[PDB]
Amino acid sequence: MHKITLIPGDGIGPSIVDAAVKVIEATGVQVQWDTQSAGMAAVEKFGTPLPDATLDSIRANRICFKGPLTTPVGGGYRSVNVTLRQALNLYANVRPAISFEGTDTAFSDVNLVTVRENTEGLYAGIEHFIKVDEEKIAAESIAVVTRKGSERIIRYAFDYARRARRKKVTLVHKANILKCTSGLFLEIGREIAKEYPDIEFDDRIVDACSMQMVMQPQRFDVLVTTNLFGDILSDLAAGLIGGLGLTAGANIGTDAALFEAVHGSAPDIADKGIANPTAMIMAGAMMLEHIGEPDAARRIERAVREVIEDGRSVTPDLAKDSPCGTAQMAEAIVERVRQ
Amino acid sequence: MHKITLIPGDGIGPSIVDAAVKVIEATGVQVQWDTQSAGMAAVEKFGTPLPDATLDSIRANRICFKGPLTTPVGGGYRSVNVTLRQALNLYANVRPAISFEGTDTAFSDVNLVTVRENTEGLYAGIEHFIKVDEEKIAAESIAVVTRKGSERIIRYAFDYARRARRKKVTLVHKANILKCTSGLFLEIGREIAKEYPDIEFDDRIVDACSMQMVMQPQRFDVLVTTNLFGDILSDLAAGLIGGLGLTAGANIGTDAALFEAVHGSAPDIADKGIANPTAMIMAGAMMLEHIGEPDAARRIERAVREVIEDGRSVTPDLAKDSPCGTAQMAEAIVERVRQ
Ligand SMILES: NC(=O)c1ccc[n+]([C@@H]2O[C@H](COP(=O)([O-])OP(=O)(O)OC[C@H]3O[C@@H](n4cnc5c(N)ncnc54)[C@H](O)[C@@H]3O)[C@@H](O)[C@H]2O)c1
Ligand SMILES: NC(=O)c1ccc[n+]([C@@H]2O[C@H](COP(=O)([O-])OP(=O)(O)OC[C@H]3O[C@@H](n4cnc5c(N)ncnc54)[C@H](O)[C@@H]3O)[C@@H](O)[C@H]2O)c1
Repeated sequence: MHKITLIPGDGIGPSIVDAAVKVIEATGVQVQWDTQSAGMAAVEKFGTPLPDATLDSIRANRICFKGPLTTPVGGGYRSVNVTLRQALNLYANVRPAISFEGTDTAFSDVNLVTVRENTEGLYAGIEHFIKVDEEKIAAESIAVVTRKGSERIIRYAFDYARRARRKKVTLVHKANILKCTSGLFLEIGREIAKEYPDIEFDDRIVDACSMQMVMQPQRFDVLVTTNLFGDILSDLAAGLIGGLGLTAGANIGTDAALFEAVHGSAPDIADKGIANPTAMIMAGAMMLEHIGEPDAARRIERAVREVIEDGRSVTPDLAKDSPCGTAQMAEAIVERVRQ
Repeated sequence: MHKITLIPGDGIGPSIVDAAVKVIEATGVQVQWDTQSAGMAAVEKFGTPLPDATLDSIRANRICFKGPLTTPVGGGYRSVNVTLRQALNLYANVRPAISFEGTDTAFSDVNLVTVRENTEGLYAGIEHFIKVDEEKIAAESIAVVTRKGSERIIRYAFDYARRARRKKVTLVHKANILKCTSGLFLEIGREIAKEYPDIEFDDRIVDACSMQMVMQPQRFDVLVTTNLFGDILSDLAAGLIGGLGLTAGANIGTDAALFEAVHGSAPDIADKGIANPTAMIMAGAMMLEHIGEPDAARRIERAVREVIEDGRSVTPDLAKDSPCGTAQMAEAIVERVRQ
């Protein structure tokens, strides 16, 4: 009933994606998986980080379930995650951070959603060295903000607030220093907020906002922000609710959608069989909800929450004393899905 | 003994700076204050955000004590804080975050120092709109990284780690996406680390680093990073130890130094008399240490810690339990300094 492109990815990717596929299949939803390669795995196998066939598959299916993809630091290929977002026009990156009962966290009542502009800003891919012959004397990177990109991400945030019965959108910016890019984003946000008098609207400078998230994250409902600030703030929120092992993100465009964990390929624990699969499984729930399987999505989320509240078959990031591994935690979630 | 340029600043600035001055004088250190105006106050009084006389005074005295300065969002004058840092070549922004016994915080053992590049990156002041006639269709902002700016900030971080007997420098970057600017910063840091084999060296991508700071700030020692990332991370750290009301920063160049609170002018509580003066007082401590008054600095810090640990004369940001105002807390600290 559903044909979905499946990208196992790099590092801990293949294990957690395996786990998530098992959990999805436990719900009874019918999925034809279209397995494709990307990232470092594809570099190793096909000599390119993004085979044409992978992108063709996503453009045909319109739905993609993607494990984490390694991006090299300081050189090498540009992020395949970013290329995918831009090639498929997945302009909204929606990252819920909602507390899980039972976590060893200072807070237990976090309930926020980050809506991150997903196609431009400091992710435009525009940079250069300033060189004399072969000597690098400086470097520059260009952040790009368009009127039309800002309009769609901010309207997405307000529409989402309505659809989710949330009450407030907070626009996060650095418009005192970045008067042009951040300033244009903020000005457009104030402009669009008047179209949504049912929704409260305020704005915060990103550094004060980070302090406030650490001290009282309960203040936040929907956050809307640009690409890099969204990346940072959503990882902060993940930390608040118990780690990157827990949090998922939906990359939404008008014609396509790609679901993934927020975290990366975790090279420090690759092949050790201990990665928390919760984030990938929650990405599965979000994907199921998007494609019109809300009951299966709710059962997955309830099963994850029950297993984490019980606390006996969870990975070491969640319980340090007597933990199990990726596969055992996933099997516990499969059993709760079936009950 | 010491002639110091004094800038009361904006919003809560004048009250907290007043508090700090009293505490400094309670130590017995001899200060000739050279009062000058900057920021919005100067706009209102002199029609310019940075009178020439203010800059002349700082370049004559080489030491400046500066309350928070308002910067307008989306337009208006460029940050006077940034202009001062750049005009005086104050390339190192040093921000300690060390837990205060008695705070209502998840952690009690945070002990880290952020070393933020203070003159370039996304604070270079290079931006533009893309317009057709008067219609803004897009905007761009340019981050600038130079070889020599990176070299000097990273060497400052290692030298500071040695001088302070700290054991690890962590360089924070986004070099997977910002391959040219962040990538050059990272590459230079790796080269310079080999000049300091006594100092432990690693690197973190900024979003994972934010997650790690909220979950486990004890892993961090000295952080070295670029301008915007340093701003965001140091405010995160301020949150971890109990708020912006507590944390101070030193802007260091070879020929001058400017000491300030990390927080801003706090317009939401300006003129309410409730702002926490701790951050400004700690900025005074850092200033006293810099100008060769370490015992007075240590006495100020001890007095602040005693007053916060006691908890009876503290401002509402620390406890809305039995709260007092700015002037209370300052008098309590003066009395403690003064035994
Ligand atoms: N969109 C995604 O594909 C994704 C997101 C972020 C990082 N990136 C890529 O991942 C690579 C590694 O980056 P990084 O080390 O800074 O970030 P990371 O997310 O891989 O790791 C950060 C920390 O979280 C831990 N880890 C994250 N997943 C968690 C769970 N599943 N298990 C419990 N611990 C887990 C890691 O062990 C590590 O200590 C980079 O090449 C980066 O480009 C990909
Ligand atoms: N002077 C510089 O170092 C710099 C520092 C940051 C902000 N700026 C300027 O300050 C203005 C306000 O910015 P903002 O609102 O995002 O940040 P802010 O620091 O002024 O306020 C953030 C929050 O922290 C609280 N506040 C900060 N000072 C603390 C005080 N000592 N104790 C109790 N209240 C605390 C405020 O009430 C507010 O709720 C802006 O114009 C900004 O450019 C000054």
